Amino acid sequence: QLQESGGGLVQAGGSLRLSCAASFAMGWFRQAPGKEREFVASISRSGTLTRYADSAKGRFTISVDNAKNTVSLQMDNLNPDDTAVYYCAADLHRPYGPGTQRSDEYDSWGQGTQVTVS
Repeated sequence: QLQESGGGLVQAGGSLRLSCAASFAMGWFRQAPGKEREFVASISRSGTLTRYADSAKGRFTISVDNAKNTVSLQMDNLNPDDTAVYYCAADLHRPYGPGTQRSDEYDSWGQGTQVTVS
């Protein structure tokens, strides 16, 4: 069970932070109206291996708090194209490696949170 939090409304150029708490790789996906759901970022159990979608590279940071069993996605330098519902997801098939970019690999999902960049 994934308990997601964060998101909200922010002005372009700004930042927002998402979090998710439940051995698995954790991923983040987003879906904007009328668009296919998109990979954003993933992190391995240890936190040592991360992966970023092309649009996320250089402005988002995924992290794990190994003491609190949480994962966070910090999003900087946001723009209106980033508006979407963002979901955390868990891949129990990967107890060691980072999460893949494929939604079909993740069997557990957070409820989603709206992110809107004005």
